[PDB]
Amino acid sequence: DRTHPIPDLTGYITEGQIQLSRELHRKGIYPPIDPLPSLSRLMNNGVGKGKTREDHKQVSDQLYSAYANGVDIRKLVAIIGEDALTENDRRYLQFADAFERFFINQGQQNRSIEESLQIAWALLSMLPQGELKRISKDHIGKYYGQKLEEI
Amino acid sequence: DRTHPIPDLTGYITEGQIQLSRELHRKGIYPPIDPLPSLSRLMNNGVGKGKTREDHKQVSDQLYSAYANGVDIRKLVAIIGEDALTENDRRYLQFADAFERFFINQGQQNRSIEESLQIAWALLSMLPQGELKRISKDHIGKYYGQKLEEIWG
Amino acid sequence: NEIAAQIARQATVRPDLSGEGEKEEPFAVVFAAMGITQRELSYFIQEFERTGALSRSVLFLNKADDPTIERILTPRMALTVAEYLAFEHDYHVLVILTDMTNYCEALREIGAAREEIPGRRGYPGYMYTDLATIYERAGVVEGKKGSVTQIPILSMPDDDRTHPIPDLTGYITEGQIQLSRELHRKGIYPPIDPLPSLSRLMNNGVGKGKTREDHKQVSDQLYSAYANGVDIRKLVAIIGEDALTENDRRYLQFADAFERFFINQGQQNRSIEESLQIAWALLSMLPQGELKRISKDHIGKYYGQKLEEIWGAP
Amino acid sequence: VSPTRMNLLQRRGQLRLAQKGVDLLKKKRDALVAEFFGLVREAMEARKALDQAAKEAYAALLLAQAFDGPEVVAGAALGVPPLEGVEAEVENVWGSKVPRLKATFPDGALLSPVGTPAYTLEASRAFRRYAEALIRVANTETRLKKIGEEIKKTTRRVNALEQVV
Amino acid sequence: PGGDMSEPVTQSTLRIVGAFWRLDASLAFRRHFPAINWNGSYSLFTSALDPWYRENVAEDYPELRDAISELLQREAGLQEIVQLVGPDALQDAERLVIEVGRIIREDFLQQNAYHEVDAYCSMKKAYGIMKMILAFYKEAEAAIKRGVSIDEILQLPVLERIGRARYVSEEEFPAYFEEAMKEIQGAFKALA
Amino acid sequence: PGGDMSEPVTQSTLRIVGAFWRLDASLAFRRHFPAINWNGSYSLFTSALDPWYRENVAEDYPELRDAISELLQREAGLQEIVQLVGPDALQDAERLVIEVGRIIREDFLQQNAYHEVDAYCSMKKAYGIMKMILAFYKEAEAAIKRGVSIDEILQLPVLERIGRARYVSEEEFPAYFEEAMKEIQGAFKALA
Amino acid sequence: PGGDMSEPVTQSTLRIVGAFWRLDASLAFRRHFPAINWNGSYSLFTSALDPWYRENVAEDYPELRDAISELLQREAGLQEIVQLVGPDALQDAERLVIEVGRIIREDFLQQNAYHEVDAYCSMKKAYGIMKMILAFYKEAEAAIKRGVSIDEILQLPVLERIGRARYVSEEEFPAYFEEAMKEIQGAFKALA
Amino acid sequence: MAVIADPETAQGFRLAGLEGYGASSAEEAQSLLETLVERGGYALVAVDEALLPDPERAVERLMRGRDLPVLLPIAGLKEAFQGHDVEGYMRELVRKTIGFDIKL
Repeated sequence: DRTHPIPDLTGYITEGQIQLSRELHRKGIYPPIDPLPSLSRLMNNGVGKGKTREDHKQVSDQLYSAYANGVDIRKLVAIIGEDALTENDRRYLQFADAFERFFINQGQQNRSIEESLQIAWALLSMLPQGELKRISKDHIGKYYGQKLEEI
Repeated sequence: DRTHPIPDLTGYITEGQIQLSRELHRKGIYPPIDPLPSLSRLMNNGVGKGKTREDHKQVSDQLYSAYANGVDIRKLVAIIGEDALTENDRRYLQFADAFERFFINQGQQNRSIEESLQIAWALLSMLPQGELKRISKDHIGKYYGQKLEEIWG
Repeated sequence: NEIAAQIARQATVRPDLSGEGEKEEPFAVVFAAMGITQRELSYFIQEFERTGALSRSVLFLNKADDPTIERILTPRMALTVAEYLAFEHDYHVLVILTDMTNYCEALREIGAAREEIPGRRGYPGYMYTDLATIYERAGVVEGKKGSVTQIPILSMPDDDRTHPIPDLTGYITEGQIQLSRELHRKGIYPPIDPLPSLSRLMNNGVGKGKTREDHKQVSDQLYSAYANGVDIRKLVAIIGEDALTENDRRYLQFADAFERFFINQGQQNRSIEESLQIAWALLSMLPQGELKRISKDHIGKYYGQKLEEIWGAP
Repeated sequence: VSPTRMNLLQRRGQLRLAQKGVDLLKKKRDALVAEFFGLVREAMEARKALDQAAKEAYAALLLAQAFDGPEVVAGAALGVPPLEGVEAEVENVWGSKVPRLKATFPDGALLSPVGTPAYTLEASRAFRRYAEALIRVANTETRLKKIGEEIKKTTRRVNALEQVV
Repeated sequence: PGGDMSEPVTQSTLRIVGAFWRLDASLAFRRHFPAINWNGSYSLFTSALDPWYRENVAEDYPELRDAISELLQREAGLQEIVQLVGPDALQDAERLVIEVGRIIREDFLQQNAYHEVDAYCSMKKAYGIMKMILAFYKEAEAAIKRGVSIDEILQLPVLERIGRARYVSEEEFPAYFEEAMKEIQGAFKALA
Repeated sequence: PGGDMSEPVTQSTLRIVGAFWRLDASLAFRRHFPAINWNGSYSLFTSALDPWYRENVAEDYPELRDAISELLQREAGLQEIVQLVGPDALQDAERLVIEVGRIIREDFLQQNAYHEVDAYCSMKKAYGIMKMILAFYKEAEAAIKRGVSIDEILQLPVLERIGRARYVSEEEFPAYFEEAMKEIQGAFKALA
Repeated sequence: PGGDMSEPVTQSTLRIVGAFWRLDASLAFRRHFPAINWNGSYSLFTSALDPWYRENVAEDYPELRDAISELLQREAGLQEIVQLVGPDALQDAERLVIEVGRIIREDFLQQNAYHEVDAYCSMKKAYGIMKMILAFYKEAEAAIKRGVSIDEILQLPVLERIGRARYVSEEEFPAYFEEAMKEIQGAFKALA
Repeated sequence: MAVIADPETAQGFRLAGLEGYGASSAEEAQSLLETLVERGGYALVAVDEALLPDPERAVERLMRGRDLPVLLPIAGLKEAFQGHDVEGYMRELVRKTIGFDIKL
């Protein structure tokens, strides 16, 4: 219960929260961090050029948008059937599964930031180049390698 | 909350209440008076033959019954398909909608009792004569059949 | 109250079924009423007087307008008499406490009058201990021929089984007998509902050396068949009887006849053999191979009886 | 809703009623599936019968266009007035209604055309039997589709209740 | 306070009185008076008064009263399915039960305190009305077993007479009851 | 505490304030900002400010705002039906209403407080965006009445111009508005 | 009281205990003992105990335990379809999974406390039974891949040997285990 | 009433009194279906399955308005002379209705 006094009062003081999910735990994903209800308030000041790679903010936004779209597709499928799905809808549906299976389910690996960005771009290339609306054109092509994961 | 101590005790002491509805207010209806929870304890001491019109009480009772029926059918519509309704349920639903849009929503204008009763009878005419079981047949013969669009055009 | 009086004047022991064949142990009933009105008082008095059950009973009656301390003391005196009789004269004593809810309210009032902070839901914090000291007295003792049996009776305040009084009573006792408002409104008496009822010591007191060797299997088969029939009765309302299979119709008819003949016994006094005969006659409505919970030995001996019992006692 | 003991009891009663309704809907869905399987089997039987009728009708027709002139069979086909009028009786399917088709018939050979050769005649009767199988196949397929629609609706209802309310 | 029946005064009174007449706010909002909740009400004097009813009202008055109560119980049971799948998903027998329950509610349980005739009702008038209702229900279910559509029964003209029987004066009632019974007999038996 | 709006401080504050800007956690958890629950919020100063709006923003501004509110209300009243039966069973009119409501929610109500341009918005810019949305809605409704498929309407390229309007700087907005209006009328003009 | 696991005592207890063995009356009703529900139960000691299992039971014991747990999980994942459309409507692989779960439940988890030898079971016997079950599962899956029918598989005689394994004495178990391990591969490969 | 298939099959339908129609591609078959529903072709309108895999695709427009017509696929003349796997079509129907394969 997120409305319990302890987490509720903790949220009013801190600068965000990382929330675990039971669904991902049932799926066997580790660590079972659910990115949709999580947030970092000071993130926008701690990343960027000179702090990290210059495409961090845009790829984070694109990952969030694509995963939310995939979750919406999942919720839609479980009611009216899969047969009505457009090619883009099923593309997002499979991207969500690939995301939960590779980006989140890292196990006990100590991934670097560059490795995480490479993986994120690898499954971003799973979508059409013109569908990555949040990312600017200059980072696309430089990092839009159209390559599957090497792991 | 009607169960708060202040309105509860006030209703226990006074002789009725006029209760406003936020659902009606959000739809632009003014005044947003919800008739079902409202009540006037001394209503029948001032209406009758020598007071106002002799059909007042029965018209009020029939209006309450029909509005309650329409409100209840709204719940069935919220649960099953709208196309599954019978013609009687559709008539009650349309009566409730027209009632809310015309009898309640009146703006800043002033209405005499005769005009309000005329509008009430025009709304009641949307239903067949057989459904008006709370009104005597004399009043039905005298007043039924007038058209809503005839009042204003 | 009607069920309480009926049990009080019908209860008896069956020594022949145990093989002893002698009524050597006497039987007595102790009846305690707490917070009853004048109408209930007169009803109980007339019920005990008209049938001669008074000659073997002791009555402790506390009216509603009597002092509440008397209401507190009544069950303790009743249990004192019961224990004295059972464990000093080898009696079998059945104790009936008419309304434990009145006792709980009197206890709450007494606690409030002494300026004590109440516990959960405004009841005293020691209510569990008090109810335990009342209920735990009953039992059988090593080396003693007597026994004490208790049948508390309580009205659930808002029909809520989570209210503290029934919640603690079921937490101390060994089951419950549930009365159904639906059965009562349908005209059935006594309105006992088998589905939510349970007896936790039944398996010890039935078997081959006592009652009859088919008791438990008949009981659980009846439970399952009644539950299935009640479930089917809800579906037949929407899908119609013609859409049902044959077995579903059999279960529906069994449930209807079970409600009409087994539960609705009226003021009849049925021995265990008669009840088992009625149960087998009702079970005979189901197909031969549908009694999956009963051994073939009992089926070959008892199956096939026709319904001719309830009409034998108008 | 106002927080009070009576409201709590009412909410618990509503929860119990919702659970009972879910169980009832599951039982109804089980009955619908049990009917749907028999519909599937009889639809397969009808499809096989229609396929056999199609084979025999086409085999009969192939001789007509070879031994008799193409103009002869064409004139025979044009001579008979067209078959018009299909009776759509209503049928009850678990509350829903489906049209039960059965075709009218001008009695066939009474309407014989100038196309007298037998191989031309045999193709006509075989095609009439073909249509007779076709209407049966259409009826069973319509009933199966209605049953499937009801099953889908019941499953959606069950999911909506037990995952929202 | 707040209409909460769990209040200590209400609970204390509930354990002492022999009759309990609970009022419902939902019926009051609908203007269905006297607005007494049938489900939440009870009486403990029903059995002791049976000989007086037999001697003074009718020989079989308790049987009719029990039949009416059983019909109300069945309607209350079926309402749980009505609120789930709608009135149209029921069979014809269940629909007839629902309609008879509605007729009982609106024509026998309802009573206008400010009407010059309906404000008072003798025992025999209520007995006649409920006898008419039960006879109509019996004929209706007999017709249902014969294949008559439920909508045909609901348009039968005797429903208006049954509904207006409540307004008949105490002196005109004995002949009105016989006329309505003959009309109910004719509407089904003669029509069949 | 816990977002409970029955808390004493909130209830005491709501009795004296003239405006109520309620925030919703559901909108915030989907990164939809500023995240005001437009169905639970209200304002009491809207009537007294109409002459100022007419004098300083536009003559017909209040009617445009009322039209936007009505469209949002209709979308809210259609969304539960969408959630119940699915979009596939809905006609073209209500599907157009849903799409227009989505456009309003994602291109007018949304505002990024960290973007260089989108952080601030003049009244005239909002008026222009609302006029563009209403013009597109009118043209799309006319096209639907002319039998044009709604799926074809959704693919129109002017929707991107409408969605990108809020990111245009204040200096460049007046010309962008005229160009967008001309494109909006031309697109359905060419479709015929 | 009432069986609710959210009661504060149970919540406080589950935060400090290392294992939770969920007894269930539903399993006991269908004559399945010791009647612990494996779906709700859990344990936090397995990782710290794995080296002891490797040193004192077998090097591959954790792998067999994980395989058995995975088989049970997959079988539980099929409970919806087997109850909706029936067992015979499944494919051969799904039916094989269901039957392997049945064999596990009836021959490994179930244990008669009143039996003379079945009342106690050492780790070695459990390991042998698990390995026999897994070998039979792999051989049956290979046979299904090679066109054999599930009905033919469910009639093999080595199933009786697997079933009677838990009634074998502790000292005579290794010979029975070796013979049954040979028979499991014999029943499939010799038939081809 | 009307069936759309190969001209030889359409000729046989004319021989049986049915309103056979000739077609060799999806476009003219859809046009014939549209003109039949527009003119009120009664009830059954069969279509060659090798011509249209699903006649319902041309009915997606009109199905909401009417329930009288019944459209089903059927093999053509030369198509029926070779084995037709109706069982696969039934398996597809079951997989669409319930969501899973049901036989093996």
